[PDB]
Amino acid sequence: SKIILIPSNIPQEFPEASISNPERLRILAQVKDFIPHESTIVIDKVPTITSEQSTYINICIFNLLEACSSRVLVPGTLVNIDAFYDGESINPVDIYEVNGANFTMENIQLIDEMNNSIGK
Amino acid sequence: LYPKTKIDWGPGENHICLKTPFKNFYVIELFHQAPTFDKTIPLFISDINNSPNLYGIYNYIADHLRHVVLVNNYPVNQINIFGKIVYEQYKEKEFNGVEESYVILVISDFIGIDSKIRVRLSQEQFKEVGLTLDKKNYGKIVELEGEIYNWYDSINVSKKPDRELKVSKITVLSHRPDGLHFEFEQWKKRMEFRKNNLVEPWVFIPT
Repeated sequence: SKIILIPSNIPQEFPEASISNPERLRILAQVKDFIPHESTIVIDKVPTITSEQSTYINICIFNLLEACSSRVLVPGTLVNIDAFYDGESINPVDIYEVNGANFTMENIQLIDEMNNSIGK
Repeated sequence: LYPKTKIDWGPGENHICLKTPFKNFYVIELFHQAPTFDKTIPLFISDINNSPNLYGIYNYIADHLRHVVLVNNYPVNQINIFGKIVYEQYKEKEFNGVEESYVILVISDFIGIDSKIRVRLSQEQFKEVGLTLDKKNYGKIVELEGEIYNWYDSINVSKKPDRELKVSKITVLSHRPDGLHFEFEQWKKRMEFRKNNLVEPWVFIPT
């Protein structure tokens, strides 16, 4: 149970994921590009968030097109991606645009805490 | 100097139920003294689900604590949670001229392990908040207040119980998919509250 701000860090975050034990995820990223002939969106960390290295990753959302809003395919759009990572590929179950005002220093730090400080 | 209330809870460590190398679980008689009791506090679903099986701390006393959960060592009576609707089920039991319809949802605030909890509400409360009976409310963010029932297992004392929130009040924070700002608002509130009131264990000291 984690919110990913750095898409390319997913495999490092869940080295044990697999089809037998997938990992539920939530990605907040910026769409850099969309490859129409392959129904693939290229995403990356939302810019101003961190200085940590990051690399674009390509998610095939072919099985989401019909239900998806077109806006989520426009490069520049900030999005939320709910998906299951099986250790090799990403299986998206939902995706929608999110407002840029949400990415403040305060909320980013809030996300860090909620990813480690829970359980007395 | 101002008046200092006093009540005798008996001799010695009588008011203390279980001593822990970290905190003390006090007897039920003291629950009303907790700054947490009888007040609707905003919690993280995870903190509720990670709540300990009370039979392993209060024995036969737990028979009367099904409606209570200890967050850290604070007894919670009234609960306030928020999250996305991840599951919908409509039920229509039949009685004497009485058709009572209800809704059962699973809400997820999503942070920590086991951040999902079953919630029960009447159809009236569901519809009056704008939720439709068409199974199309997935994703919506809600805020709920209510009483919780825990099926604490007296025999398997350490086992976590199945739980359910009886909703006394529901508010739809966002009918739209993008309610990210509402989640940051809710998450923040519950984090701040958890820091200032729950992280440091409750310590009860006489006058």
